[PDB]
Parts: sequence; structure tokens; C-alpha cells
Amino acid sequence: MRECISIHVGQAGVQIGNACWELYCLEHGIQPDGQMPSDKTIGGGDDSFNTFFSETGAGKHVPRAVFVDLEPTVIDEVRTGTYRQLFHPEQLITGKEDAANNYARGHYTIGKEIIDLVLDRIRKLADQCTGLQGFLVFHSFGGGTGSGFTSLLMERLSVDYGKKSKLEFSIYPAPQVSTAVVEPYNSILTTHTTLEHSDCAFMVDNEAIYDICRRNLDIERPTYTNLNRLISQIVSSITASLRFDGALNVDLTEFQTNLVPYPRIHFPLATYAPVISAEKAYHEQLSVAEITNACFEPANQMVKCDPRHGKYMACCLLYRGDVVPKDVNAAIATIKTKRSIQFVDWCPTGFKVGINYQPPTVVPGGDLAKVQRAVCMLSNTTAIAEAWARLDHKFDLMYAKRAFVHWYVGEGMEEGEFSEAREDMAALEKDYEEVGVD
Amino acid sequence: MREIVHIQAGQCGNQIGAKFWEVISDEHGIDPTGSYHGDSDLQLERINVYYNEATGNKYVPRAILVDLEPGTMDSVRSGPFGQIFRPDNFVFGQSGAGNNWAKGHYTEGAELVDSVLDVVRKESESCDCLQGFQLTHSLGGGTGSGMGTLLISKIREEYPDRIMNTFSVMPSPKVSDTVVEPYNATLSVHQLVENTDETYCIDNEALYDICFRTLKLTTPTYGDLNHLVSATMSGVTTCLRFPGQADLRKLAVNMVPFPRLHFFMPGFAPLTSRQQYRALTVPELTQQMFDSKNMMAACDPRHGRYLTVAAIFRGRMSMKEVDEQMLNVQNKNSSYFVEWIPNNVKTAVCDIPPRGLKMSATFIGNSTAIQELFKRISEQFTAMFRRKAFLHWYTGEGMDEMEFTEAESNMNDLVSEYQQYQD
Amino acid sequence: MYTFVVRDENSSVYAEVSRLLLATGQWKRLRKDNPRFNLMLGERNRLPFGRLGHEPGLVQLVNYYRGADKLCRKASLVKLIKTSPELSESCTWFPESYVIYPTNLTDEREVFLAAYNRRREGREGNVWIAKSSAGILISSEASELLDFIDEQGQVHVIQKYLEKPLLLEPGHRKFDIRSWVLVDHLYNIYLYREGVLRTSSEPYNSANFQDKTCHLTNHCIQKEYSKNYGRYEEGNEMFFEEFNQYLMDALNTTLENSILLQIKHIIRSCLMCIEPAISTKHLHYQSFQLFGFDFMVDEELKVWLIEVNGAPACAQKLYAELCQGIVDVAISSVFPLAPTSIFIKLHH
Amino acid sequence: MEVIELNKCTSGQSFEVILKPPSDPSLEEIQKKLEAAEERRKYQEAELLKHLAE
Ligand SMILES: Nc1nc2c(ncn2[C@@H]2O[C@H](COP(=O)(O)OP(=O)(O)OP(=O)(O)O)[C@@H](O)[C@H]2O)c(=O)[nH]1
Ligand SMILES: Nc1ncnc2c1ncn2[C@@H]1O[C@H](COP(=O)(O)OP(=O)(O)CP(=O)(O)O)[C@@H](O)[C@H]1O
Ligand SMILES: Nc1nc2c(ncn2[C@@H]2O[C@H](COP(=O)(O)OP(=O)(O)O)[C@@H](O)[C@H]2O)c(=O)[nH]1
Ligand SMILES: CN1CCN(C(=O)Nc2ccc(F)cc2)CC1
Ligand SMILES: CN1CCN(C(=O)Nc2ccc(F)cc2)CC1
Ligand SMILES: [Ca+2]
Ligand SMILES: [Ca+2]
Ligand SMILES: [Ca+2]
Ligand SMILES: [Mg+2]
Ligand SMILES: [Mg+2]
Ligand SMILES: [Mg+2]
Repeated sequence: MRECISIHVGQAGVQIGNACWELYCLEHGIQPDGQMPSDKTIGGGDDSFNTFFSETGAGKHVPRAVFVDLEPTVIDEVRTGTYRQLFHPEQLITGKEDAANNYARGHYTIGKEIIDLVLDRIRKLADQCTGLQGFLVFHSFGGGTGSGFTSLLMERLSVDYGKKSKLEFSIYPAPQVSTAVVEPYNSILTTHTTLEHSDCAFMVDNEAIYDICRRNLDIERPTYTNLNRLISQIVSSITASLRFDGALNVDLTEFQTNLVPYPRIHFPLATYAPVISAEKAYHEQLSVAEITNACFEPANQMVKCDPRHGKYMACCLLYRGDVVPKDVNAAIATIKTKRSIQFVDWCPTGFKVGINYQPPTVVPGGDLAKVQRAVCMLSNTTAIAEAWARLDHKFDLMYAKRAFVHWYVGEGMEEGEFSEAREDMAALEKDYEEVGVD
Repeated sequence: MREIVHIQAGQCGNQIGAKFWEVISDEHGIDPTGSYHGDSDLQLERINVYYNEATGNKYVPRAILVDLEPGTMDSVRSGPFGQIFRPDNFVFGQSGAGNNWAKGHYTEGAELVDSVLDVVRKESESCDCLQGFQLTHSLGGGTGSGMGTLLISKIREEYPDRIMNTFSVMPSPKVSDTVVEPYNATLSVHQLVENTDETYCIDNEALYDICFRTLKLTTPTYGDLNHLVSATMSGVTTCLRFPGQADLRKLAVNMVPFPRLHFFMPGFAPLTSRQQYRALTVPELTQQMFDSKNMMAACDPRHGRYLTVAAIFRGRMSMKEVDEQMLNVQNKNSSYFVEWIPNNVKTAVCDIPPRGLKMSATFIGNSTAIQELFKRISEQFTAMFRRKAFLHWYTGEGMDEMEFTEAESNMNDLVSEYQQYQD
Repeated sequence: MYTFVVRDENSSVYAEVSRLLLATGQWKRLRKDNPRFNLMLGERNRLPFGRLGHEPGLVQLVNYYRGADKLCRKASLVKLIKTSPELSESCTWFPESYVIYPTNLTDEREVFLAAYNRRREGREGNVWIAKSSAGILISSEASELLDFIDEQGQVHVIQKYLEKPLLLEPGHRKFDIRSWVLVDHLYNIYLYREGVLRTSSEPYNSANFQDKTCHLTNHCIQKEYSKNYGRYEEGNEMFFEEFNQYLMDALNTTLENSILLQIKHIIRSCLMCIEPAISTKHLHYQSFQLFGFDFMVDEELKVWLIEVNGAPACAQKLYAELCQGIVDVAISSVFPLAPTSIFIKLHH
Repeated sequence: MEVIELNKCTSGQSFEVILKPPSDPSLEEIQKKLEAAEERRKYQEAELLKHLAE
């Protein structure tokens, strides 16, 4: 067993973390007070779930997580919520005034004064690890803390834990659930200084989750609770291989090996199904084929883009529930004859499959219905570069007028960091087109 | 725990400031004696943004009342909520400013500013994390205009990293009959341009036309003008006073793309005088809120372009239909929004409506059409200054003419600056 | 009030559609760099599809299908037909073609040479034609076709030159047929009832392929290098009503039976083949596109597909009607306004 | 259409199907970036206080 530490940064990073760990306890049968009656190795153990939970002599199962926010309102909730007892106070870190949606303020100004403290709280969790694998960092692109302090942490972690993998879960900004105008700036600033430090990052476009909630869950005005409950399901599907007995994606290193052939092209697309509303009278359960085919509908992807016009470098099917390999291959063969799935020449045309018999766990009182089988497809498509195109375009429109730039210069950032970061994104978009186009 | 220190200076500053505390006090369930008697926890969740908590569960506004003459402030202390303000926080002189910016900024005001700053320092020293300050004042008189800007320049020296936000009443020949007004306004605009982060332009010209044309008030009074300022001030601060998504610096980061262009056009719907029975539909809130007749800057937005816009809807209403109507105004008049600032229109919804309204809407616009406001003042200013008329009132207090030329140039540059982004 | 932008000032087709839309008082035009648009008349090259469909509350439509180049490229069309079981390498309406890359650079050189020697050995007509999307050569010697391609630096397609084309009389002259096909967002395949014949005003001469004027029916080669331009018909353009009467008086048949059936079959087969790849049925934005199909008719009244144009222009006499039809079924059908259709739906 | 590396266990199984074959800054350098940005803010605030002093 090898532990994984999660780091939740900013509002979106912390509220999503609160949704994942809620689900982790339900899937592993851990109670809100940290008790896990199923673990017969009281006081410890080297089981698969221990990769995410430490154990105390009292039998409490404590998440291996650190919550970081430059403002206390969002983490105070976790200090008085249902699972308040899961975390000890040292695990929750809060400042007093936030980054004001200003990347520079989060990276330079406020980040400088709190960087060495977060790293010291992390060291306290790593000391409890007999064999640390790496980190999963949750954050948003848009916020001043999620973008600005995260990149600062990623640079520091690479220095203090060189041989350790670092996966990201990043929230791509969507105007429909955002009131900040400068998020394109922040999104690009953080991707520039974090890119060399991230080994694999799963982007989630809030626009994608927002429509899945309105379309599949019949939620007129989706709240952050609606969004984070769904996002945690996808996260749970992606992290299941590290928390359960199995052979696919057993450790963080296996993600970059199976999904990232090129270091810079490390942004896999995620597709999840089925998403069924609990308010339905009663749904006709979908078959292995029906849900496998759904992984190629753009309406189920965590980012809207057309993989028919990109090329695949890797494809990974993660099933949960009543699923046997025979039906998987049957659905796959049917989809190849009907779908346009183009792999890059220097890659094999194949799929890695993972099957976990326990079907997806639903949160009581949530919006998702209990289903007999679900799947999450992880595909490294060059089609995800469409997200960088949109992001870079909005950046260019504003930067041509230097709109809002003075807010960043005022925090100590040089204007050159803008164009420096933008040139990098230009190189990223070129790297994608080199791979997926002829 | 993001506290705001409120300052109101001068006749207009205190009369409008007093109404503000009266209005929001009613929304947060605080009575004239500071005791809480509300029924919604949502009233107290962000109450400490503008109020302090005293023994016995008393809520005392975090407000400093400043004037150079006791006249107006005795009115406040004898007003409805007069007994709610902190007694010490009353700082006043005995000479007045005689509608003379110089007297407020250099002579009569300097004799008093240090004591006003001892109260500011006292109030800030009790804040866990101070957002910044907000000032209510007029620009046409002597105290709010002259001493108000002196307070800003000194506060900014003592709290250089805190946000400065002002509600500033622009003078109109339709409300005031004092000839020196353009002089006092031009001098003040020079200061605001340099030393404030956000300034709401409350044009008495617009307030007058609304009361006379729309509301049909034949003989508008300041009570009628300040009814519209109350509703607007309540509207623009809703994001700060109730649990929403909120921060003075965050508002600024999204409203102000260029440091000098921090003058907002406020708007409100429905415009009402002191007989609202019929429910106002969401489409009605949106049309009025964006129509010029509901603007409070006396600038036809169709003459300029919106750099950023922010809308606040209050009450229990279809949040889905709000998006529809809002996106309909943009996609039906996107020629009035700059295209080089994506998604520059943002909207929030609050569930607690103002008193006596099923639902209202507040409009916060950073429009380049605000230049018409500054052009108006500049025309009036230069008409007198080219003849050096009425300068002796000012040169007698130690000012030179060059100081007028500089304030004139700073404002005409501001107009030129607004005009370039409009193309 | 709908909105639209214009990003191809060179499109004579959508210049009229843009002029018509504005004439409805219900369509407002915005700057080309303006994102809040309902309809995009996009550029030809590098149209930014990745940016479409991400404006909250705006249903956006574009006049191009992403991936349609696979059908409108000389080399792409050849590859699509051979590698697609729907069409199959045995497709009987497409001239035997080969994708040849210049030797300064998969490639079908050795494969193209195999069938060539087969004909030369079988006393069969071995007159090919070399061309590219970017200069056309008609020769019955293979060495001339390959050397010509090597002298160029781009891909070339060599296909069998129809040595027995249907010659109109009088004139003993070649011709081709342009059919304008419109595909709406729902993927209905509509065929404009009106087509044109781009005839060669020069008598076809099977003993001189150097004089490519009686062989290449291009309106630009006829109005330039041809000296009988406009003699038999106006602008070397013959419409269906006349071409139909000719077949009745000369061959005792009609255009619908002898030619149009095959044409409507070729169109369906092509667009139906690439439908899984380009359909916008479940996409966050919608697409339509006007296509220009070019056919050859041989003496046996068999129809062949020459190429498929992605940004086709229209005959002068048919601009008004067709452009109006684009607004009825392709634009207004998605943004309705406050017949006897001119199209023929090819049900599938 | 070939399956390979079938792994079975109590909680599930995994396998691979192949359809077709193919064809940092130091701790010191970060401290300087942070302190350089801090100095620029000090210079900017100094010039502001100089302005206010005049
Ligand atoms: N999916 C999801 N997105 C969120 C959530 N909270 C915020 N966001 C998105 O994150 C972006 C804003 O960034 P925040 O995370 O709120 O900012 P921050 O990291 O707290 O940093 P500050 O600037 O100091 O507030 C917006 O685009 C929001 O849509 C959340 O709970 N779930
Ligand atoms: N296989 C073939 N057999 C006989 N003639 C052919 C032929 N291929 C092309 N042609 C001649 O060439 C002309 C079509 O050329 P082609 O379409 O390849 O060039 P182009 O694309 O520049 C013209 P367009 O404007 O229609 O796209 C026709 O008029 C036809 O007479
Ligand atoms: N809207 C509004 N404007 C006012 C009020 N009182 C004064 N004014 C305006 O403010 C200007 C006079 O400034 P005043 O506040 O009396 O000067 P001060 O007391 O020396 O600071 C004139 O333009 C008035 O029209 C008021 O109660 N409401
Ligand atoms: C409240 N004030 C009153 C004075 N004022 C004005 O009317 N100025 C003016 C000057 C010279 C001229 F010729 C015409 C007007 C501005 C508003
Ligand atoms: C001494 N003068 C008398 C006239 N005067 C007045 O009438 N004010 C006013 C207030 C509100 C309004 F709407 C219009 C005018 C200005 C002061
Ligand atoms: Ca145990
Ligand atoms: Ca690393
Ligand atoms: Ca004195
Ligand atoms: Mg935050
Ligand atoms: Mg007065
Ligand atoms: Mg062509």
C-alpha cells in the first residue's frame, strides 16, 4: 500500500473536496465520526482504502487531505459540517482576506506569506506515510487562490517531493456560473507556471456539468451542491483504482503511463454515464452497450468538444457495477464499426478496461439515481485543445487593450508574465495540432 | 468579518447618509435603538459588515458623521434613527464652509480633519479584517466636496492598501442655485480620479428628471431626490450586506478595467415616489433597469458603451427567467457593450426584497457614456473660469489659479480617456 | 431579432443570403469578431469550429460542416471512396483514381502503374488526367503524368479521363453538370431542382489532348482560351429545361430517367457515408452547408462523379431563387421569422 | 479483437483489448521571484507615499 495525499485549494477546490470525501466515506462504509466497523485491523492496516485514510488507535479513519483557503468562510463550513470530526484542526488552513480573483495576489502577495505554512502541514501528513505516491490537487482556474496559490504550491512540491507524481482536478471557467471577468487571465497564468509541474490533469468545464444537471437531472438553476455532487462521482470513478482491490491504475504512476505519452499533452478528457435523475418515476436500466456508446456523445463529456475531429493517444474504460468483460468487448466492436475513432499512428488502437463490481454509490437526498452499472471513459484526445482555443481567445481580446492588467502589476507581477504565459499556450495549441492533424 | 467604515460629510453627505442607515437598518431588523427584532437569520449573517455589536445585543452602525457646521448633524441626531449612531462619532465644527471647496480642503477643514481621523483610526482598530471605507458626500458644496476629498487623501495615506468607495452627488443647475458649484465639482473630480477605487455618480440632474418626468412630481424636493438615492444605495450594497457571491476589492477587480475609469452609472427599478400595488414582472425590471430614464447619471447609455455591467435582483422570482431576460438585453443591444471584454455582464439574485416592493432591480454600470456628465461640468466650469469669475472666494483662502487649470486638465483628459475606449 | 456575422467577404452566395436576411427587418449583422451571433457565415480556411456553441443562451448555426473537406478535396475524395465499405473500392460511378505524391516527399504510384500497363497491354484506352486542388494535364503516356506531378510540389490525383463523353449536337462538344445540394442541420439532403451544363463551345477532339479547350469545360477556360464562347448557349451554360428537351428530341428520353436518378443516387451515397463523422445532431452547435457536385455524362448515359465543391458559386440566373431557398430551409428553419419547394428531398 | 492481461479478484477484474497495432526552479529561485514581486510593490507604494507627502 502507498498513500496518496489530497490538497484542496480555494473555494471550488474545498467544496469539491467536501463532496468527494463525503462519497469516499459512503463507498468505504466510514461514518461521519471516523469509525469504520468493517476494518478488523483496528488501529491501522495496509489495505487499499488506507491509501486515502490514516487510522488512529481509537479506530478513527482520518482522510489524508489538506484544505487551504486564503479566506475562512468556506473552510469554517467543513469545521462544523456533518463530517467535522473526520478532520483534525491542523488539516484545515484559512487566511483572512482572499486573492480577490487576482492571480498575482494569490501567487505573489498573499501566497508568499502562507506558502511555508501549508508545506509544513503537508509534511505532517507525509510523515504518516510509509510510502507516499504523490498528490491530487483540487482547484479552480478562475479564482485568485485556485490559480495563483496552486501554481506556487506545485512549484514548491516539485522541490520538496521531486520523485512524486502530482495529478490535478481543475475547474475550467464557464460564464454561466461565474461572476468574474478576468478568469481567462488567471486560467492561462496558472496553466503556464503549473504545466511543467503537473503529470496529469483532469479538466472539468463547469459549462459541461451545468448542462448535464439541467438536461439529465431536470434542475432549472443548478446550485454548487448539484455540481459538486456530480463532479465527485467522476472523481470517485477516476480514483477508485487507488482505493479498491484491482490491477488497472493501481498507483499514480500508472496514470501518466496509460494516459500521457507526451508530458505536455497531459489533459485527458473524461466522459461519464449514465446520469439519471432520482426524481424519475422509475428508469429503465441501461445496458453495458448503451452506457459504453454514451461515452462518445459530447453531452456526457466533462468538456464540450468533438473527438471525431481529433486523434486518440490512449483510451481507458472504468466500469462500476454489473459488468463482465464479454459484454464490454461486444459494445466496443459495435462502436468501432459505427463511430469515428482515430488513433495517432505511433499508438496502438486499443482500450484498457477496468471493472469494479460495486455499483456507483449515491448520496442520500442527492439528485442522482441508483444505477446497476456506470462507466467513466478517460481518453487523451487532441480534441480537448478546443478548450485552450476558447480560453486563449478571450485572453487575447482583453490583453490587446491591457484591460485589468493593472490589477496584476499592482500586486508585483511583471506584465511580461502575461505574454510569457500566452506564448506557452500558443506552443501548447501547436503541440496539439501537430499530433492530431495531417 | 469584512468590515466597512462609513463616512458622511457635509449637508448632503449626512442627509443622504442618514437615509441610507435608515433604509438598511429596516432590512436588517435593527430598530432606532439598535436592538434586533427580525425574523430571518439572513438578516444577521452579514450584519457585521456595516454594524458593530455592543453589550445587551445592541447593533451600532460603523459610521462617522462629519460636518463643519452643526446645522445638519443636529438634524440627524434629532432624526428617526438619530439615537442609533455612536455619540463620539459626531465630529463637527462651528464655522461652516460656505460652499467653498478651499475652506473644506485647506483652511476650515484642515483645522478639523485630524480629529475626524482619530475616529476613523478608532473604528478601524476594532476591525478583524477591514475591507475599506465608503463616503457619502456631494461635490458641489464646501464640506463634503472639499473636506470629503481631504479625508480620502489622508485615509489613503494611512491605509494605502484598503479600498476606497464613494457615493458622490453631482451638482445640477436644476436642483442647486449656487453659482460656484462647477468649481467645487471639478476640483473634487480631480481628487476622486486619483484617490478612489469605486465612485458611484449620483447625478442630481438625473434624479431631478426622474422625479419631474417619470414620477410626475411637479415640485421635487430633496426628500424626493433622496428617496431614489436610498433605494439605489440599498441596491448596490446588497451583495455586501447579505450572503451572496461580495468583496469591495473583488467588485473593483471586475468593474474597473483601467484605474482612472472607476465612475459607475447606477440604476434602479422600479422607480417609485414616496402607490406601488401591481407586481413588476422580471421583463419589466430588465427593460426599465437598462432604459436611460432609469439611469441616475444623466447619461444616455446609447451614446456610449458599457465596459462592465452588474445587476442585482431582489425578491422571490424565477432565477431562470432572469438569465433569459438579461441575455436578451445583451443579445438585442450588443452594440452597446464593448466586444473586447468577454462576459462583461454579470447578474446576482437576492431573496430578501427592499421594504414595500415584491421585487426590485439595481443596475451598476461602468459606461463610457459617463463622459457626458464630466463634459457638462466642464462646460459650466470653463464658462466662468475663462473670465476668472468668482475666483476671489478661492484665492482668498490661499489657492492659486494654476490649481484650477490642473483640475480642468485632469477632467478633460478623463473625458478624452473615456472617449478612446468608446471607439 | 436575430444576429449574424460575415467572415467570408468573397462568398457571392452568402453575400446574397446576407443581403436577404437584412431585408427581413428581423436579422441584425454584427462585426466579424463579435461573439454574440446566431448565425455565422464562416470563412473557407480554418473556420474556428471549436469556439462555436459556447455562448450561454444563444443557439448558434454555421454554414459549413466540420469535416466536409474529406469530400471536397481531390485526394480526400479518392481516399474516402476506397476506404469506405459504404462506397467500396468497387464504386461504379467514380472514375478510377489514384493519390500520387511527388517524389520530393499513402502513395499509389506503383499501384497506379499496375493498372496503366494492364490497359496498354489490353489494347484499351489509356488516356488519363492529372489534376490537383491547387494546372491540369491530359495524356495517355504514364511517364508524362508522373513527371508532371514531380515537377510540382503538392499532391496530385490521376484518374481515368472519360474518353467517350456525351457530346451535345450540334457542336460535337463536351460538357459537365453542376448540381447544388443543400444539407440542413437535421441532415436532410435537398437537391436544387435547377442545374447547369458548363459546355465546351469547341468540338471535342480525341486526337489532341494538348488543346485542353475542347476537353476542360471550365467556364474560365471557355471564356478565355475558347473562341466560340457563347455561340450555342449563353456563357457556355445550358440549363435543365433545354438539356431535357434535347434528350427528348435526340435520344428519346428525359433528364430525370437517364441522368437525374443516378445523380440523386451519387449525392445520397456520398453524404450518407460521411454522416456519422460530420452530423451535428447531438452537438452543441448546428451546421448546414451548400455543396457543388460536378458530374460527367458519357455516351452510354452513365453518370460519373468528378468532384465535390465545398464553397460553390451559383449560376447568375439562379442566384435569387437558390439563395432564398437557403434562408427558408437552412436558416429560418432554425430561427423562424415573425411552394412547391425548389428542393427535392432525397429521403434516407 | 484480442483480450490480454486478464486480472480477476473478489472486487472486480481488468483487462486490455487491442484492435490494431501502431505504425524546475529551485527553492532559491522561487524565493527570489516572490521577493522580487514584493520589492516592486514596495517601490510602487513608496512612490504613492511620496506623492501624498508632496
Ligand atoms: N464546479 C464548481 N465550481 C466552482 C465552485 N466554486 C467556485 N467555482 C468556480 O470557480 C471560479 C471562481 O474561483 P474560486 O474557487 O471561487 O476562487 P478562489 O480559489 O476561492 O480564490 P479567491 O479569488 O481568493 O476567491 C468560478 O469560475 C466558479 O464557477 C464549486 O463549488 N464547484
Ligand atoms: N476523369 C475525367 N474525364 C474527363 N474529363 C474530366 C475528368 N476530370 C476532369 N475533367 C474535365 O475537367 C473539368 C473539371 O475539372 P476539375 O473540377 O477537376 O477542376 P476545378 O475544380 O478547378 C473546376 P470546378 O470549379 O468545378 O471545381 C470538367 O469540365 C471536365 O471536362
Ligand atoms: N440629492 C441630494 N443633493 C443634495 C442634498 N443636499 C444638498 N445637495 C446638493 O449638494 C450641493 C450642496 O452641497 P452641500 O452638501 O450642501 O455642501 P456642504 O454641506 O458644504 O458639504 C448642491 O448641489 C445640492 O443640490 C440632498 O439632501 N440630496
Ligand atoms: C448647481 N450648479 C449651479 C451652477 N451651474 C451652472 O449652471 N453653471 C453655468 C455656468 C455658466 C453658464 F454660462 C451656464 C451655466 C452648475 C450647477
Ligand atoms: C436655496 N435654494 C432654493 C431653491 N432650491 C431648490 O428648489 N432645491 C431643490 C431641491 C430638490 C429639487 F428636486 C429641486 C430643487 C435650491 C436651494
Ligand atoms: Ca480499523
Ligand atoms: Ca513533477
Ligand atoms: Ca480658525
Ligand atoms: Mg475564494
Ligand atoms: Mg447647503
Ligand atoms: Mg475545385
